[PDB]
Amino acid sequence: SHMGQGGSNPKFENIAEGLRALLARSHVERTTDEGTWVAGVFVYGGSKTSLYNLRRGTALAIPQCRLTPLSRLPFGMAPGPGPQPGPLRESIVCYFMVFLQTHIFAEVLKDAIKDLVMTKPAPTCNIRVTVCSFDDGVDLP
Amino acid sequence: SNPKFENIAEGLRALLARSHVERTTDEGTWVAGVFVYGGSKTSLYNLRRGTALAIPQCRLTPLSRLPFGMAPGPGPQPGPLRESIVCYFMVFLQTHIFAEVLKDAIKDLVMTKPAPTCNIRVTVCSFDDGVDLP
Ligand SMILES: O=C(O)c1cccc(C#Cc2ccccc2)c1-n1cccc1
Repeated sequence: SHMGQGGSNPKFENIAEGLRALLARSHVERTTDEGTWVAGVFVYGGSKTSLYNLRRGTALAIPQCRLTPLSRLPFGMAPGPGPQPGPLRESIVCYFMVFLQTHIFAEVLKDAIKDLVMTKPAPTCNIRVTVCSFDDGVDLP
Repeated sequence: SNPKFENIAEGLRALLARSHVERTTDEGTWVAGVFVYGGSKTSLYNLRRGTALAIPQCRLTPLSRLPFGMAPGPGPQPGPLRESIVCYFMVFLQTHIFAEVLKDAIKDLVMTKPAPTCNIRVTVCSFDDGVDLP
């Protein structure tokens, strides 16, 4: 496998290679004729830097997907203090979303991310992922 | 002190008044939501502020940006990270049944206004395993 100068690669490149290896196990549909964005993977936690690396590596590994920027999650029960109404207050936990054209590929990618981060030290192993579904799709521009 | 956000909240409340479905569960888990996008950045912001006031039981992301979809023609397709000028936010909810009601209310609310407000789009979404908001 390719090795960068001095015997190392950037974290996002190694993520891409790990994802490629896991995804090669699954020959599931990634696109449809209609090309609608009906499924997704919602990825959060860890730390901002770990999600940054994961997001960059996901894009490198999967041309068939589309990604949001990194953003932040609100709180669950009992939000922290702030001048805005509770529903708007931002935690320090970050997230990003992956949009996909098939529900099965979302499942495969969710499982790949879970398997990959379990091999990394904290905080990367604390990244969480769930598949999501969009009833009417998302009409990406 | 914020008449614009309060007016949006009042309009949403009037539409939501027609339903009495449960907005919370004993489990308390964030399993459904609405994904709101388009319009303009400012119109989405204003809706987000009004939603927070009308629905204390929801949680909201900040505004963010959508990537591009498919490009017509033989290529090139956009890279997965490319960002468009179209914004979105997510509403997290404890029940799918109320997600459906909120989707209908947002659609009915924004169609009463001129562009760009009326170009706001909304779809129900679901999270297979929930989202463990902190
Ligand atoms: O600021 C925006 O663009 C905007 C975004 C979303 C919703 C509204 C509204 C409304 C509404 C409020 C009361 C009754 C009927 C409709 C909105 N808005 C408010 C004034 C002009 C536009």
